[PDB]
Amino acid sequence: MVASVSIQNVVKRYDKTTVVHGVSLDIEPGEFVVLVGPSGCGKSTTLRMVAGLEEISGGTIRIDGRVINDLAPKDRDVAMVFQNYALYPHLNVRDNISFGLRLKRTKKSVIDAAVKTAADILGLQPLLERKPSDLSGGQRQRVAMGRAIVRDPKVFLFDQPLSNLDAKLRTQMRAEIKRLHQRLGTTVIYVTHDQVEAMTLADRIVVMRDGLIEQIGKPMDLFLHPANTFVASFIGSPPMNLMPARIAVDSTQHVELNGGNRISLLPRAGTHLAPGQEVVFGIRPEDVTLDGVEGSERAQIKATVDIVEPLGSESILHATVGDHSLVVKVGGLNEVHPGDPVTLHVDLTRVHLFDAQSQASIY
Amino acid sequence: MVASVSIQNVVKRYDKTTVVHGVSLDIEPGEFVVLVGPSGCGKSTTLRMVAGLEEISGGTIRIDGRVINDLAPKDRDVAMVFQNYALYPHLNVRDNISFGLRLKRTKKSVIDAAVKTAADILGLQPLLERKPSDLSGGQRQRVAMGRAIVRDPKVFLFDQPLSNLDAKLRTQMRAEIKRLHQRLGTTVIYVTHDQVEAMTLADRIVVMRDGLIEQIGKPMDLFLHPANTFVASFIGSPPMNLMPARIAVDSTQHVELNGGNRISLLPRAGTHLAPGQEVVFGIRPEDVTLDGVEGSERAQIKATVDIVEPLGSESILHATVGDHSLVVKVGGLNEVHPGDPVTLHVDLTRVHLFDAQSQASIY
Amino acid sequence: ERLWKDIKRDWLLYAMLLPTIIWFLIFLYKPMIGLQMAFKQPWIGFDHFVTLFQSEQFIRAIKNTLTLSGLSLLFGFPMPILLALMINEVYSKGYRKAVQTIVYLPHFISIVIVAGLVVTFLSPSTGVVNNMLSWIGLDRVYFLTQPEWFRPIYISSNIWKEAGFDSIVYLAAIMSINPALYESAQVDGATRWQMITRITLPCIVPTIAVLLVIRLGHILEVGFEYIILLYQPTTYETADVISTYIYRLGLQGARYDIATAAGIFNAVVALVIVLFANHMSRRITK
Amino acid sequence: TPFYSRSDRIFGIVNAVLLGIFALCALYPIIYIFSMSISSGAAVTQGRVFLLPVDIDFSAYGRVLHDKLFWTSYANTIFYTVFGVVTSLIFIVPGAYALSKPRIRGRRVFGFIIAFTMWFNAGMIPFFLNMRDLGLLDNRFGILIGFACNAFNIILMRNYFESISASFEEAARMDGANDLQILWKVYIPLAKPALATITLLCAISRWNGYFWAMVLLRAEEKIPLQVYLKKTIVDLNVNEEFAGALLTNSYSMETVVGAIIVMSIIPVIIVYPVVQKYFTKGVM
Repeated sequence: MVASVSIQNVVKRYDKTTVVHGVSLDIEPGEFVVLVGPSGCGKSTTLRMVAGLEEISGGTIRIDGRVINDLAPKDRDVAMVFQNYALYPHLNVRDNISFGLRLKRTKKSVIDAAVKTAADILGLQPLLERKPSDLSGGQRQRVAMGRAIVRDPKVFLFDQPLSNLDAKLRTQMRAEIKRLHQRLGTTVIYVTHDQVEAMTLADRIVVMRDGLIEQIGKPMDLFLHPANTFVASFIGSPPMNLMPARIAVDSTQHVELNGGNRISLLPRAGTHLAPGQEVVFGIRPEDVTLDGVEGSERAQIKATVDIVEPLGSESILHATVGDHSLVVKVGGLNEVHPGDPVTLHVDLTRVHLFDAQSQASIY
Repeated sequence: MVASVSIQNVVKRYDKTTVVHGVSLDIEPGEFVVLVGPSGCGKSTTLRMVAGLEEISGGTIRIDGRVINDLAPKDRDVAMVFQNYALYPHLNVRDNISFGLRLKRTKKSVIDAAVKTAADILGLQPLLERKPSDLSGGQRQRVAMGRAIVRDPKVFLFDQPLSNLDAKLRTQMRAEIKRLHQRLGTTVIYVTHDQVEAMTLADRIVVMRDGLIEQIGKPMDLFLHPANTFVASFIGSPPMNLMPARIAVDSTQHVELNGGNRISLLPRAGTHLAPGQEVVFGIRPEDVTLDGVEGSERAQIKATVDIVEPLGSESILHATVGDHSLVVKVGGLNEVHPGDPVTLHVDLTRVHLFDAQSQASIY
Repeated sequence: ERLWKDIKRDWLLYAMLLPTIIWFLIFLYKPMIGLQMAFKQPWIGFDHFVTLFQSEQFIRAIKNTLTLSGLSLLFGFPMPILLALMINEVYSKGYRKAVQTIVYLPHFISIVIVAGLVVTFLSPSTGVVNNMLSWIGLDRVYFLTQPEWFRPIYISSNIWKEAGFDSIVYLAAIMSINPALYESAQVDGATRWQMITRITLPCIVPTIAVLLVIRLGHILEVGFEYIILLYQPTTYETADVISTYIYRLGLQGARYDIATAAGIFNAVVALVIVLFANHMSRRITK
Repeated sequence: TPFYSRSDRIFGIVNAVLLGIFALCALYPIIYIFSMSISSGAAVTQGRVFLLPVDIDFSAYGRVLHDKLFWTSYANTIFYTVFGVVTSLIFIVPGAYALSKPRIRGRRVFGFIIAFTMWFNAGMIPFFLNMRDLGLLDNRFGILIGFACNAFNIILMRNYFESISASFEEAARMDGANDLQILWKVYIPLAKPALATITLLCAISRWNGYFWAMVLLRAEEKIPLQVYLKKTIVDLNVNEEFAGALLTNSYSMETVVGAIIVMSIIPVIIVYPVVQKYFTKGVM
């Protein structure tokens, strides 16, 4: 019902190809945890291993006290919502949801109370007798969820559920999912290639590049304090500004980059930066402003504007410093006539530094 | 080269099915204009009619002084970038770009000079002898663009060019396109189902629902002053809050909605709205803040929180008033522990009102 | 180990595969055992090979075999491709549909009926063909007796029957090309003949290559059931083909060993010519 | 779509005409014998027809209608087609389903076994001999089980299975459904298009099948049409009975032949629309 799943040194091997390298994760009961990363990573492979659709080549994983490694998907007390339309197009909606349960138990199982709930949950009163052939992709994915929640498992499994859905739909289902977990509360593990769905839904986020596991933590931890330049570049609405820089004259005070520009640094304890150290200077577009309303003095950089893309009440500014360009998100709808120089003001507290070799979070 | 295209009462008819309803548009020379709307609209059909890939069932369209209605695509002085990979997978990249010009040949020097330019623009020099079979979708679409710009037409035609590309790629190409128009400057008409690309790239935006033409204007005009509830709901990063409301006691002063809430209104002369009039009250999520607008002089909306989705340094708040819910974008994270009541503060200047029958912009 | 673990999982799925495997073993691979018939009976053998090597009736059959194989490749194979192109260029919708139903239909007409259609059409003083010649004063010809007319009568009847149904594949291939390739070419001002040469055909080449190595696979057995029906004593010289020669001796003549051996010579070369086919195909064409 | 250039418009017209000409050539023999079958013996015997029926009299059909072997042999093909297909389906459809899922050890070698039969065959005689000592000669079931599995029809069926996302099977397994019950409940109604192209190719193969039928069969009552059709339609040597019937009737040999092949191809002309109706439903 509400259960904890522990994953210990789980590794999957195809031919010689050690796909996942012994990722270990412990999941609290009732917790919403999201696997997220680029493609060709074991995000799905991990999920599938939990479900039992793929064999465990090493390590152990268990739900509560039950070790499910040699178990069967039917007996694993799990339910899965697949990426592409796991509903059978011939059966009616009512029959599709109830499918797993009509294999065995009828007459004393009642089934009507359970379907009533799930019907009430996604709100499919008019759709009970309908067919997948005349349903929307979102409705198809909704009833697909009904299939899972009618099973009443210990763990919910999601493999890129909204991926095939349109953008307009993604924002609706995403609200509905978070809302659903508040209503129900069953333990759930969630897989996405989309950073957005991770930041929103998850209690904890775990990011995985190329079979390994990059970091774990609350949404704001990964956002505020990324482990490396990858975690830094992945999350956030625009990408964080990753350009190379150096140290030179002094260490804990000044940091200079290619644009013949120099930035004073906040002391931060536990820093230990080396003078002259090769480094990349990260900053977020929201943490960069124009000429400066307030300020000022030693907190900024000088640049020449490449382009400005008006979006909303906000606007996307592309400005060029050195051989590299940085992107700043400016608030408003004013005038940024491309080609002239401009002064940008960096927030000193939100700056991030990463070593060039040891790609990890120095500052 | 730099030319003006005028479209006058152009209408396309399939069987009896009058797809486009006599849309009329005049395009300035060197202007970037974007067609945008939902699916199943004549956005593409209009574009295709310009190209000459589809017949004109009525009305006339002309480039400069040339009436192209009965003309041929070859002689129309136009070039088109299609949605799906218009490049031939057998020919090499160099041969694909130069393809149109080797139809009549006429020299291997003349075509050789032209590709040099286009290659330099998009950085297609190292990829010259490569093949579409080993290229990225963005690179494929890049060389596809090279094909167009090597023709040196009077008008550029784009049919959902970035639609099949991934999100990460869309933001890169979108910058490159705007940047390209600054470099070159040829007249261009652009088609998208994505609101974002419209707001960014376009000098003027023309929105089309179901064959008709909904509105024309600069990006900020459609954003600040939508013609109807559709234009209002379409553009903007989140959707604008469209819930129903009324007038009652007095007119130009107060407006009340279903949440047992009442909003004082700014006078805005030339409005002349009637008391009791059925209306829908629009507001943008960025134009709504929390209780931190200090004590609420005008007696703002009251609400109860549904869910809160943390995104970036910003957060998406779902709050529930009456039978309907409104979405406000708050900068922060804070304590918004869902289920408790909350006070939201509406910006009075940015409010929008639309009649229930005449779906258009009253306020 | 691994194996035993899956075999329990897939047992039901592993079940289905067996009867199909049983069948192929029994009706296909088990007769392959009978290939030892190269020794009449008590073994040998390899001699009747040199006897099959020397025959004036045989050596012409193989001489006729690869001969017929040439014309079939020349006229027969490219025609459905042609038909495919000719259909693809047809506007007017249903008119094209009408052509397709008409042209495809003869495929469903039985080969023995086709043969009958030939003998009743080409019969002297009776057959409509000869009659139409007498109308314009071409006199009359007895077609089935003349060795001169045998092959032209065959390949023309074959393309009547099968060239339409074979055109479906090529037609279906050129329908899979995204219009963007054509539309962008029309924008550059390509012409219908320019298109089919520079894009349509090149795009369809992987299809025509695959179908060719299949066509070459059966290239020695071409026209078996047709020939065996219609070939007269006078046309025995030109009409007789290895496959026929094999039949006559194997079943009719009841000589097994020398046939089965002559069967090998036909089977190996066929297996040879498809290998030389597949190589040059995959290699040069993708 | 958009018309225009002369280098097209002219080309486009001469294409439709040439294709039209070819189309008429292809439809010509079919309307001929249809008319010739209806015509009168005396008419066909010299100058007439060429397109339309002439002296009618409808007498040739009466002969074949009272021919027992004709109707006997017709029945045999209907038997052979119906049961022959089903025997093929039962041997192929599940067989390919197994061949589709690449969790099978034999997937490599079993595929080779089947597919190898394509490009190399034991030959004519060894097949016949194996038919002999299997006791399947002159036996209907021998014809049915004799030709059921084709390599082509298998790998085509496995490809369509493989083409289907495994998520259906996976979802079924998560719900507890195991193998064969997955095949029948979901994968088969999903496979209807592949099912079509197969049951069709096997059908026509049985209906128009001639050689191995007339070779493996002896008893005339087991003969499947086209075998019996061979005798009357091509060989064209007949009993004195039919010769005696020629003068007392006024139909001809040719007119009878015409009527026979007409009655022979009607069910074929019948399934063809069924065939056509079948493939363009959007099938993957």
